[PDB]
Amino acid sequence: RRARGYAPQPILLKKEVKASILAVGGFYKNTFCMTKGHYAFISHHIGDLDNEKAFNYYIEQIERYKKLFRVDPEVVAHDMHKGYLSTQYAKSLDLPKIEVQHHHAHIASCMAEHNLDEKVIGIAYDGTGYGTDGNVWGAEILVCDLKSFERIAHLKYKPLPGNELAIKKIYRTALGFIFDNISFYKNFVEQVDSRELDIILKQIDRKINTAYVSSMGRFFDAVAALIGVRKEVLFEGQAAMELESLMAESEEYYEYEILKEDRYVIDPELILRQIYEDYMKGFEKSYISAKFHNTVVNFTYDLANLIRKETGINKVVLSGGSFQNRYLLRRLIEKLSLSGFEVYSNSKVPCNDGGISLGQAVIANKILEG
Amino acid sequence: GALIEEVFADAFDNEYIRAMEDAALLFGNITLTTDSFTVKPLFFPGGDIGKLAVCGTVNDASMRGAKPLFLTAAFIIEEGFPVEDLKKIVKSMAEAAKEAGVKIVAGDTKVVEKGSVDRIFINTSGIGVLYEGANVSIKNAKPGDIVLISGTIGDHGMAVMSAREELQFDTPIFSDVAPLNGLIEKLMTLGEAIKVLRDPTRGGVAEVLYEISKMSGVGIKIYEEKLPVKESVKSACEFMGIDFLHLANEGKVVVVVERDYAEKALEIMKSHEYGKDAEIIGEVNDSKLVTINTIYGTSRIVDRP
Amino acid sequence: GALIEEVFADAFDNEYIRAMEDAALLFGNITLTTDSFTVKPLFFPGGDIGKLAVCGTVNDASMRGAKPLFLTAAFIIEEGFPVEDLKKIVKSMAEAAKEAGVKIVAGDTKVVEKGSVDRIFINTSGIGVLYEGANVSIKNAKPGDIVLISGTIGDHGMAVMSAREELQFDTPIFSDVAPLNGLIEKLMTLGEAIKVLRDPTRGGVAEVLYEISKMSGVGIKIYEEKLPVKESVKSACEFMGIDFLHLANEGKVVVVVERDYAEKALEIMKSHEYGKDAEIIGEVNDSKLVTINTIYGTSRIVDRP
Ligand SMILES: [Fe+3]
Ligand SMILES: [Mg+2]
Ligand SMILES: [Mg+2]
Repeated sequence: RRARGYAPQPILLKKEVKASILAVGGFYKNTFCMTKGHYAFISHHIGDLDNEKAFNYYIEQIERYKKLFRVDPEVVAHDMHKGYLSTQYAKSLDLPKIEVQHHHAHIASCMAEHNLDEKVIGIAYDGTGYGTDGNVWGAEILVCDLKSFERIAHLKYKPLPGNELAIKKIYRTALGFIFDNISFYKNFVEQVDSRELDIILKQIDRKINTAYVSSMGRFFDAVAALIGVRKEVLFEGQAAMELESLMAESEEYYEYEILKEDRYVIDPELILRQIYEDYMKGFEKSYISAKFHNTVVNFTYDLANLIRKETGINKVVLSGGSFQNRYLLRRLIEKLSLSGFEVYSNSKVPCNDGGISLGQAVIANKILEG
Repeated sequence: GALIEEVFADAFDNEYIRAMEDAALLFGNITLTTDSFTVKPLFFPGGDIGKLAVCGTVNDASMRGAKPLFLTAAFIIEEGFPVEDLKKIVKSMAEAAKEAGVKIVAGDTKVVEKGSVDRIFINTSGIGVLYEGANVSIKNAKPGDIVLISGTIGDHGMAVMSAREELQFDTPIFSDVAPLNGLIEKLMTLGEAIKVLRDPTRGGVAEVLYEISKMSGVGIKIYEEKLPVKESVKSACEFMGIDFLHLANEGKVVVVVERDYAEKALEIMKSHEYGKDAEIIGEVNDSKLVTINTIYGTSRIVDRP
Repeated sequence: GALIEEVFADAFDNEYIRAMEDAALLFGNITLTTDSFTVKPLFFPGGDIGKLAVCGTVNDASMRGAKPLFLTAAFIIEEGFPVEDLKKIVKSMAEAAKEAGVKIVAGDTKVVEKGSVDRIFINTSGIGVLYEGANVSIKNAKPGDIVLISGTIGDHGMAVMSAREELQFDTPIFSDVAPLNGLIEKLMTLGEAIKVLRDPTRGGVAEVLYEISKMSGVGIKIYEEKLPVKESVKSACEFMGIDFLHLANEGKVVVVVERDYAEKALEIMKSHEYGKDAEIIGEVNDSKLVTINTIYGTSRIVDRP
């Protein structure tokens, strides 16, 4: 969280700003960013933009940062998600608009930090972001520069029955992930209230309030639910952190499969089977967690190599809220580095949605000058 | 989805369209509205497409503070659609019109090839006569005005979804479909003090509040513990991750009134058969924001569907 | 066997419905109509579903001796219907309303699942205001009156037939889709001498004459040699053994007038862009029969579609 003692100090850019840009940020852990000269003026932490006091605070600070740095925006950059407050405020402004994909923004926020301006391998892992195909993204591998992106790899889409409800009641997230193979998870599904289950299975079947997700956050939630870490959370990512803490020291992993069609896809349910088999055998949560973390590290590593082979690209960007996971970041940087990759991640801004606006700014800037 | 109503706005750009009203106000005197009904199933707990076709239009024609009088009915029917099913739909229509004190004065009937329509679509248009001193519009709201709702929120949306997708709950949910012209008439005793009337149909109460917000240039704060909901709907939503504010209503009206007259407006709603559950749910502010206060005062912004 | 219109007439039974007019006359001076439009293909020589949806209702709203003013537009659209086709339809609607001097003031758009409707249907309703001494009704024909048609017979019917069924002809046939409120306005100069006005749509000229016969309680005699018809339509029908009297029109009106004013009515039409091919075609009989005379005086009954 970048705030007192760091802000309102800007991010230095190599090339000077073509035209003044206001990046509105996203939803969770919001910051905004104003460009002028060699500086991107990212705001201090504002918070989740979903309430009146947050929004007012957000407004006032945009105006305050304008006065303090003599910036006058010529174009707004917003997230593609149509439901963010940051997006609506960007809609209401009488300025031209540049929409930027969430995870593209993540990858670019790290690129800005290292003054990169070339096609790179962008690994963006988080909970949610609106994708260009209308579905929820969060487990993406992209080939992108600051101008556009190509989507090369993701996890197989799973239903998220009830949307925000499944993010609180993560056993619902587990249900969506295991949906088309229910009978295998008999012991877990039998402990779901019969009435609610029937509703959930119908929600999935008839697509009522159910988004299809490719998401590292949700993957972790499903593991946490299946292996009895937590049925319900009090905040998004609670199960994620707890799963990281209880983990034991191990090199073991699970068997995964990379299917190639239009793009590289991995079925998470195939990994959940083995996870559940381990849990039913009475294996320690700590051991399972360790193995699961290594599985993610290993399949991301293998995916990096394949993409490098077909494209020639040697630079890897690691961003998205998932990389707040210390093990996941450290281990992945090393595995990739020891294999010849030039690996970059966030340091001046967060890998979480706090970094979004910096990425939004530099993408919108490349768009304008290009 | 709603990229279509956009094309509608730009090519039929005039003074009436841009106002985005429940019904056009013509000759400074009569209202005009149309609406299509495509609901499945055709027959559901607490009503049918027939009752719905009449009630929805009767209601929209009333929404400028007007008495509905004359309707049209157009039918698009699939070849081989059971005539016995059609008699029943049409009977419900004639009974609804009878209740609302309204007549079907013109119509049309089209038969199309099998697989060209799914059973039957109905369109109804309606005209009504404005009351004396009635100035009701989606633009009329102002900071200080009070927001009220006619009754329980979400009944129809959940009822139809429950019947269609065969969703089993502890308590079955019945549609609220009803003609409100009568309640509107008794509400229009306070003419000029009544500022906005709108039925929270497709898009729910949330959308209505956002439509008042955009068009009056105001914000709206509502309060959770004041929102009237049927227990079975509260629960249905809790099981599905659904906000009851997003659900369709067909027997409710959202009303915006002058602070001083708010109390009297609630009382006359409570004395009518379709407003016994009515409540004061919030007020109009100058914040240009649509917010909800949960228990213990948390000012979350209301999510647009 | 669409005896759906019988079920309709039973349930919405009233003065307005029993009359079977092109439009209801309300308050004595305003008129109200509705029509659905389900034509395939959506784009055909000489027009499209959009131009049709406007013109047809503009026409229906004038048939009572009225200036049409306001229209509603309801769209029922299939999931994934190409948006560029929609922009073309809407544009055609805008252009027709502009030419007719009419405004679309209210509407609706509904999107249904893929396969729940073949591409797109449109419903339009219309409001018009009666001219000073207008008294036009299908009940107004008396024996001695003259029957006129505003132009050639069977254009639209044969045009969509040709396009829909891929029938190649020696001459391409174009639809006659047009708003006739301008032509009707010039006819309504004749006031009460104009007795009946109806556009021969579904069922063609034949059906109109029978409707005039039924409701006025009279007969009608028409003359083969006096019937206007484009050669392309004539031989297209002659090749398939069709009577152009049964094919639909969308830019024509059948007019009944007082005997002394028939010459004036013809010249009023002939001096209008949509009335160049107008002809006196027959006479209202004492007989309750619809008959056609060939060359030399060979009478036969007109068969019903
Ligand atoms: Fe994110
Ligand atoms: Mg309405
Ligand atoms: Mg007609």
